[PDB]
Amino acid sequence: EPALGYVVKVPVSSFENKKVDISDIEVITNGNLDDVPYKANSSKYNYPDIKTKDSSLQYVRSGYVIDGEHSGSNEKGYVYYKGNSPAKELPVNQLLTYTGSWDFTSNANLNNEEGRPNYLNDDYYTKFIGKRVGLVSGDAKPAKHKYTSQFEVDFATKKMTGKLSDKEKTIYTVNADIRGNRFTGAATASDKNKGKGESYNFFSADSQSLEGGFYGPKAEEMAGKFVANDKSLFAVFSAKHN
Repeated sequence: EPALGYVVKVPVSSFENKKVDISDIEVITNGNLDDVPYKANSSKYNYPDIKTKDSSLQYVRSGYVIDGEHSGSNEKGYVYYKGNSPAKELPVNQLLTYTGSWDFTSNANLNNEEGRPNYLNDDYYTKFIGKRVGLVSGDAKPAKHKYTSQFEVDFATKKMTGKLSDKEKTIYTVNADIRGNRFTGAATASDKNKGKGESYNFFSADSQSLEGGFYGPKAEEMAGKFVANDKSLFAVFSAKHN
């Protein structure tokens, strides 16, 4: 089918259901990169936070549509990617490095026992982090968190490796098998320890559902997503060579 992209709603928890996992990954129909998914819902938000559009990309977009000032049981927002012009030619002789970003939303786990932090002024804009609603890459303060993605694509072997990092720290390593202009593969959490409180680690679960495509006539760009095996995270990404 080649979906133009995907998007998920950020999980919202409650006393009745303290744990709410990732679910219902909607497929996007609409390739217009100036169109953000669920833009209409964001009118009501206290602080409409829609990840800004990177001027250097021409065929793909990944980001988030969220309330930057959420509270209580409000809807929080959505995470998505899209792309168009699935690649028809793929560079042959060359080994290409794609560089870009990634974004995510965690699951919601209101359970005090899980150990997620309520209050980290330096780190996030939101309180009760990942508890009342999933944590979104958008809630992080730029001074302490920057989510950058870098992939190595060898079209000869049809292999992809790469890293999803947070500033200087590696968070996931990725491996994919290229198959035409799509790809599939796995993301491996670099830190498997879940920890607690300030050091709590939202990124501890592997994923066998890494899946993306190449975009632009000559695969000048790439974008995809993946879902934690335990349904505790949903990540998207986008990049461009060289």
